[PDB]
Formats: sequence, C-alpha cells, structure tokens
Amino acid sequence: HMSMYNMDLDKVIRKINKKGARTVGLQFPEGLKMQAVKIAKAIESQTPATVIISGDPCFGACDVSDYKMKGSVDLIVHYGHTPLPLKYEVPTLFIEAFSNIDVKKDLEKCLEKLEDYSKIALVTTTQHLHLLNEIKDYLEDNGKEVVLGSSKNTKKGQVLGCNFSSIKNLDAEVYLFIGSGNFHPLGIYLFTKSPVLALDPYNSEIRDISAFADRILRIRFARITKAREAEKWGIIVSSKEGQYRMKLAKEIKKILEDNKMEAYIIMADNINPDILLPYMELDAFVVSACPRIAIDDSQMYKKPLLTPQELEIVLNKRQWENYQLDEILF
Amino acid sequence: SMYNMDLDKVIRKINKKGARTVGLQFPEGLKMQAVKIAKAIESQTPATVIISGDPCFGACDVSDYKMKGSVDLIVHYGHTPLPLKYEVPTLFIEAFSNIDVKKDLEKCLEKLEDYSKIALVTTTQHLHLLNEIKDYLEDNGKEVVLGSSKNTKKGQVLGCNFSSIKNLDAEVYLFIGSGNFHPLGIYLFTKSPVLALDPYNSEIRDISAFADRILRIRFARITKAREAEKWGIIVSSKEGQYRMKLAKEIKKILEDNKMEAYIIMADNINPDILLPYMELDAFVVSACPRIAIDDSQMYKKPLLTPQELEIVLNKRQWENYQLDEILFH
Ligand SMILES: CSC[C@H]1O[C@@H](n2cnc3c(N)ncnc32)[C@H](O)[C@@H]1O
Ligand SMILES: CSC[C@H]1O[C@@H](n2cnc3c(N)ncnc32)[C@H](O)[C@@H]1O
Ligand code: SF4
Ligand code: SF4
Ligand SMILES: [Cl-]
Repeated sequence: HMSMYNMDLDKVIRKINKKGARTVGLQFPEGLKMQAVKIAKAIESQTPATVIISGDPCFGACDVSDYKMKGSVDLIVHYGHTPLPLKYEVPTLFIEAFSNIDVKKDLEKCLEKLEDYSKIALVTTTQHLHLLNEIKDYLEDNGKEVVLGSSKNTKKGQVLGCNFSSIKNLDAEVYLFIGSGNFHPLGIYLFTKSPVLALDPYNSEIRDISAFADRILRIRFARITKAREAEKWGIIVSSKEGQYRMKLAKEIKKILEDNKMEAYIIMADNINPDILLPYMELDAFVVSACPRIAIDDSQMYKKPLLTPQELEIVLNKRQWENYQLDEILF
Repeated sequence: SMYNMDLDKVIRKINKKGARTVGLQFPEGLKMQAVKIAKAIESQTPATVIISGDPCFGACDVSDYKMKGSVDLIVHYGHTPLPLKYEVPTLFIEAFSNIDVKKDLEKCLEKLEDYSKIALVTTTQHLHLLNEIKDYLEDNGKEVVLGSSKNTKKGQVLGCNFSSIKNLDAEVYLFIGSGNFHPLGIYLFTKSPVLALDPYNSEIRDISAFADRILRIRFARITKAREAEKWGIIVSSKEGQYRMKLAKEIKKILEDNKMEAYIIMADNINPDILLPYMELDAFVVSACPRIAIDDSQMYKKPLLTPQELEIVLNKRQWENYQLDEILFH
C-alpha cells in the first residue's frame, strides 16, 4: 500500500543473479532517488553484488550512466524510463517503475468529460502505460472509438518530451493524456491543434490544457522579443548521449554568423544557470540539448534560452502561427 | 589580463596540428576569458571552438571522456598535467599570474628574520615567480630550498600530493598563493612554521590564520560521525579522482564495524545530490581530498576523508591527523 511505484525488486534480483553480475549500478530519476538506499540494501542482501548508486541527475533514457560507469559495473538497472534506440556501453536493465494506481475510480469521470466526442486518442508517459488498456476497454465498452498512436521508437500510447511523433497522424476528435504534468499535454495540443484533456490519476481531476498553453506561449513570446536584441549567442550542447546534437549546433552557428552575429558552442553534461554565468559577452542562448530545458526551466535564467525553432522566430524564418516545440528523432 | 593566456602559442599549436574542432577547458577563475579566446582562435585558424561548460577543478578533471569524438584537440588552462592517459590529445597552458612580485620581496624578508633555511612552495599559476623570490632571499643571506617530486615541478605542490615538501627539513615554509588548503597541508605534514603570501593582494598570513578554524571543524565533524550508523561512500567518475578500490575497502571496513555503507558515484559532488539519501548519517569522500576539507560548510551531515574515518573507528589517533592524498592513480 505504501509503494507508490512498482520497483520490480523481485525481477531485478532474479536477473542480477542469473547474469552473474558482481557490481551493479542503479540509476533513478529525481522522483525515485529517495528509494535508492532501500533498493541497494535489498540487492546486496539477496545477491553477491556490490551496488553503486549513481548520484548524478538522471532525466530520461537519454541520460544513461554507461559512459561514466564503464569499467566500474557489470550491469546498470535504470528506473523510470523505457530505452531509447541507443547502444549502451554497459548492459542495462530498464525498469518502468509503473505507478501503483487503480484508475477504475476515474473511468466514469472520463466518460462524462468525453460525452461530445466519438473518436478518442489516449496518450501517456512510461509510468502510466500500464493503465491504457483498462481505460481504452472501458471507453470502447461505452460506445467510443479509441486509438493509440505508436511510432518506430515509442510504445503504443507513449510520448516523450522530445518525441511527439506518435500523436501527429491520429485524426482523433480529442486527446486524453494520463498524467499530472503539463508539458506533454502542451506538445499534444500544439501539434494536433485539437482538444486536449488530461487526467490526474491522483487528483482524480480532469483538466483542459488550453489555459496553461497560452500562459507558456506568452512567456515564450516575451523571451523571443528580448532575444531579438541579442548580438552574441551561446549554443548549448549536452554530452548526454541521447541529447547530443553537435551537427545541429554547428548548423545554428553558421546561421547566426550568416545573420551577422557571433555564436559560440558551449558543451556541458548538466545544463544550469551557474555554468552560463561566466560568459558575460553572450546576450542569449540556443539549446541543442533536451528540448524541455528552454521551455520548462527558462525562469531560472536571466538571459533568454531558446529552442532552435524559437530562434527561427527571432530571425523571422518562422511565424508565430507555426510555433513548434523542439524534438529529437533517431 | 590577470593571467598569461599564451594565445599566440595556442594558435600556433592549433594550425600546425591541423585541428578542425578544438575544445577549451578552464577552471572557475579563468572561464570568463573563454569567449575572447574562442573568438581569437576562430579568427586565426580554420577550427571551430567548443567551450567546455562543465565545472573544472584540476588536471584530475579533463573533459577528454565527454569531448571524445567531438574535438581533435583540447586546450586546458591553469593546471599542470597529471600522469593520466588522455584520450583526446591535450595542450596544457599554465596561465601564469600577471603579477610583479617585486613590491612584496622586502615584506617577505622581514617576516623571515628568525630563519636561515627557507622552503618556497607554490602551485602552477605562480611557478614563474619563484626564481625572483628565491634570488632575492639568497641575496639577503638566506638558504632557499625547493622540493620536487616525480610528477610535480621544482617548488610545486597540489591538493592531493604533498610529497615534494615532506623531505626538505627547512626552518620555515613560505607558500605563494591564496587559499588555506595548501599551507594547511604543509603545516600538517611538516609541523614547522608556515607563512603564506597571497601575491594578488600582498597579504602574508601565519599558521593560526589558516589552520585553527579548520582543524576545530574537522574535530567536530569526527565527533558527530562517531554517532553515525549508516554511511555513504562518495566516489567520483572524474579520471584523476577515481578511487573505487578504496571505496570498496571502506565499505567492507564499515560493515566489519557492524554499520551499513553504500557507494554513491557522481561526477560533480555537491549538497543537492546527497539530499535523497535521507537514511544516511555521514559520508566518507573517496574522491578529491579537498572536498571534505574545503566545502564542509555546505553540507549538513558530516563529510569525512578516509583518514578522518580512521579516527572515528579508533584506528588513527587524533594527534596523528593526516590530510588525504592521491599517491597513485
Ligand atoms: C522532467 S524531464 C525534463 C527536464 O529535465 C531537465 N533536464 C533534461 N536534460 C537536462 C540537461 N542536460 N541538463 C539539465 N537539466 C536537464 C530539465 O529540467 C527538463 O525540463
Ligand atoms: C580549487 S580546486 C579544489 C576545489 O574543487 C572542488 N572540487 C574538486 N573535485 C570536485 C568534485 N568531484 N565535485 C565537486 N567539487 C569538486 C572542491 O570545491 C575543492 O575545494
Ligand atoms: S525530453 Fe529531454 S529528458 Fe526527456 S527523454 Fe527527451 S531529451 Fe531526455
Ligand atoms: S586536489 Fe582535488 S581538484 Fe586538485 S588535482 Fe587533486 S583531486 Fe583534482
Ligand atoms: Cl550530432
């Protein structure tokens, strides 16, 4: 009852023992790191392995610790994300850490919020993927047509903050997102221009995303207005394997120099305000790393941080009506 | 400029090597010069510059793993190289301080009146000042000795390697530079008088000024850690700081003393990354030895060196306190 997520310890331990691993790395996103010692203690009690907890941030499957842990561990257990189509330097076991939730209490609330629509797309992220089939079957049992988008690199019904490909060609009347966060509903909204609803399986509240979307876009507009006065730019690259986009960074550099501005590529692992402070000549920054940084963290930075698409608006190459979130595609 | 950035030589080196992409690595105090240097390199060579934005604390902290495949050459400022196997070819630039030390020579001599045999000690960025200081003291009746070690040049130390000052037998040690850590280590290893000249602001400080407050802090942290029942052992993935063998030995030792211990690996260590390990009462740092000593004020829970843990477990007497060192990599 106390476990908010299924950490699948039984499976993790059986696989550790069968693999014969003697040193095992653990990676957790921010919301799961509090469980690291409990899980490490269980693994060490039931296997001959020594656990190495990765204390570094872990923002997604773009951010596996295989480069840093190469030579230190035989196996990495990575929680919270499904794997990206990358080749990892160290054997890695991905545990979804599914939400411990019964959504049956909310099915009737969802049906009433959907009374005006026949054709419904269901979307969520990794830790609620296990709920989609129950919701889909309920809706279909109540006269609805339910579609789950897929892609070459995302599971049925799944989006990532940098990959909305699976919701782009669905032709639904309404998109129901499962989750408390607003960034994924924002991208579904902007790409589909269709109604987007979102169920918080904890609040049991269903919300419309249109209001949050306009609030974010007003902020993006104000940041872009400031960036139009920029003369010298930083282009931010991350060395994180799934985030690394040096080809794009060099393309952006040439574009800025073609527009008679200075531009300098800066590469870091974790991006934060403190690492940008020394470069006092730079007026604004374009992020070639995680597409969510410029949108979700912008209030932490004094100077404007922009996506490449937003840089296109600065340069009058993209119009506001075609505002678009950044994505990473493999 | 405050430091000789040796720009003409870096540019000469880039062109001869034919580098198309060049990485730049700076410690904190030099990062603000990154844009001017990138601008000059890109103006005078065909290369594109990548500024390493990550924190950089020493030669232990080269970005050759992160930059691997991105750059043909790395220019690294402010440090002398460590005996590591650098993946990407690297060019180390000392970044010597742009200081004229003449104004402080008589003041140094005045503070050294009681002594005949004087050791001079400094770090990379002030090594170029030592000859002028040494020659002045010798013109004024002093015997001046400079220590050396296999990897550290004449008169130089680092925060994890004090071997060059352990066999000098001087009456007093004059450290050139800011900060308390290096003079604290000289004092602890020699138990001799140690004076420190900060060449930027010309202040000369004695032992109590850089050692008393810190030793009392360490003693208090040790006392608090005697109550700890569950431990974290911090390892760094940074090539020059990696001590996993030691970390695993410390884990086994703590388990022999009927306590729990968990190895946590991180790149950069900071208070925020220890907040989720709420069950842990104390930490032992098996990474850069300066972390536990210099940054203790940032962490609520005790962060100890391995030698301080020895004191907690009653395997080392407090009187035999010893700073941590990385002797082998
Ligand atoms: C919730 S996962 C997305 C968030 O993770 C954080 N994030 C992702 N990648 C990075 C990075 N390379 N550096 C710092 N923060 C990141 C940003 O805050 C982003 O909004
Ligand atoms: C001035 S170089 C020594 C300083 O660098 C910092 N430092 C060295 N290694 C690390 C690390 N792995 N993580 C965070 N800070 C470090 C510590 O603050 C120390 O006081
Ligand atoms: S949105 Fe950012 S953190 Fe999430 S998978 Fe994509 S790049 Fe990684
Ligand atoms: S003292 Fe620490 S920062 Fe300086 S070289 Fe040694 S390990 Fe690196
Ligand atoms: Cl690329």
